[PDB]
Amino acid sequence: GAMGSMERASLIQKAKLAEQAERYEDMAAFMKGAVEKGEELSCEERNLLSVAYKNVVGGQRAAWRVLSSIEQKSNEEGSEEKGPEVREYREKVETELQGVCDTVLGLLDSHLIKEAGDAESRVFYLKMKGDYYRYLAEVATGDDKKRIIDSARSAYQEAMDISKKEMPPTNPIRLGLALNFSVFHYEIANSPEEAISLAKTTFDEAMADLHTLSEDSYKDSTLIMQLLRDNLTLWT
Amino acid sequence: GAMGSMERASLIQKAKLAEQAERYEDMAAFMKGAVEKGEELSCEERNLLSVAYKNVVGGQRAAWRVLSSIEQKSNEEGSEEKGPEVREYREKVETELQGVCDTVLGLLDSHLIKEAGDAESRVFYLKMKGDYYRYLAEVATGDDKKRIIDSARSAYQEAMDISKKEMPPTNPIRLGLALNFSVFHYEIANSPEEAISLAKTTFDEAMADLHTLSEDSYKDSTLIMQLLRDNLTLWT
Amino acid sequence: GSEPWKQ
Amino acid sequence: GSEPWKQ
Ligand SMILES: [Ca+2]
Ligand SMILES: [Ca+2]
Ligand SMILES: [Ca+2]
Ligand SMILES: [Ca+2]
Ligand SMILES: [Cl-]
Ligand SMILES: [Cl-]
Ligand SMILES: [Mg+2]
Ligand SMILES: [Mg+2]
Repeated sequence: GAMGSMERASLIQKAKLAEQAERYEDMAAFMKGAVEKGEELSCEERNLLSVAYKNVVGGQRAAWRVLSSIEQKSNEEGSEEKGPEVREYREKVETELQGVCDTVLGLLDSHLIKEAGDAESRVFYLKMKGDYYRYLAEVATGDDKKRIIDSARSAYQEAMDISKKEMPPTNPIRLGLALNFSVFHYEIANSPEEAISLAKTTFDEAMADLHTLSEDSYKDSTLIMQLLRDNLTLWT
Repeated sequence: GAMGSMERASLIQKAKLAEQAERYEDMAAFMKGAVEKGEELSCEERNLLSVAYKNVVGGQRAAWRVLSSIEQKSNEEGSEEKGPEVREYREKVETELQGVCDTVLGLLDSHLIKEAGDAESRVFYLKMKGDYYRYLAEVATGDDKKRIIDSARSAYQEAMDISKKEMPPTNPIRLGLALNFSVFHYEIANSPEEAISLAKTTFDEAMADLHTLSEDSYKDSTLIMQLLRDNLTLWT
Repeated sequence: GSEPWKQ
Repeated sequence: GSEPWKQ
């Protein structure tokens, strides 16, 4: 690995610089190098790993959606034939997106999840696993689509089960997990009622627990609660 | 070259898709492949080449400025020593930026400029040469800094000489050239008075020629004139 | 619509 | 401050 010669602490430091410079591909490469040192990640380090890959794959997803739409229009009734180029380039971006998702899933499987014993780390990594399988599901069209969807669902479900036992309903990781699982239900699993019920219930149980929080924790939790509410407003 | 097997027209088509998807590195690679087919570029194709590389290098410049500033602060009086990592990462981004500039300059030298005979193409490419040497000058600190600055100045000057003979004062290429050469004077050559005089005069000569233009050309020219005015307001 | 990419 | 990157 091209980061094998760099100190773990230097990789972390450079990931933070890359974030400041909005160099998310560099940031992801630095954090991959840090993971591959083999030590567990602290809370801050888990969040740097996630920021980096969410931004990389997020940009790929946006590009893929632009291209897939152009491709869809090209296949409408009165559309002039323009050759293979739109499909080819959509496939290029798709393959690059799948490759990044596979890279993240590979770090989780070797060996982040198996060493994660505390609820905060284990839920975080299972949520990551659900998210990157969800991104694979967004572009899947073949014979493994069902298995990709079930891999996302299974990861999210295991994370939900742990989070409900071990975290308060206002914990930001738990809230973000519920938010993303609700998006999975709505956008991937063709289950809008499940998405709505999960969001509603998550929001209401968090509301009832806000009284226990400091001002700073209240701000963190209510920010994610607002996203649940925004989706409920869109979906109902 | 990895684009050697792709049709010229397909590279152009994919560059346009990449632009729509905001995939500027892909766009630049497609346009480099198109240039390397060896045919001259049309006006539209020259502009695609420029969009692609301006966005790639522009992002590198923004990142470099973030990092260079952090590095400058680290060298202030009360600053704690943090090791070589900020310099290393700034140098990494710098080297990547220089590499892209060298790539563009290489396309211009082999063989875009030598085949460009019409004023619109020749001025366009000489302006490009000035711009990418200007970007090299922004990061230069060593024994060739003076030669890099003079290479930028010389390219801009040759473009100016042709543009003044062969184009009207409202031509958008001529206006953008004068704008960028004025920025060169102000930011690179330590010549703010020259920058101000060039901008002022360019603006006034364009104003006097607007009466000759159609509505659409008037919109194109006045957009760039406003940028000259914005700089004059900042500089005076 | 999904979790913020940064805390 | 410099030319727009796109026409
Ligand atoms: Ca990046
Ligand atoms: Ca452990
Ligand atoms: Ca890009
Ligand atoms: Ca020619
Ligand atoms: Cl392609
Ligand atoms: Cl580095
Ligand atoms: Mg607990
Ligand atoms: Mg003429």
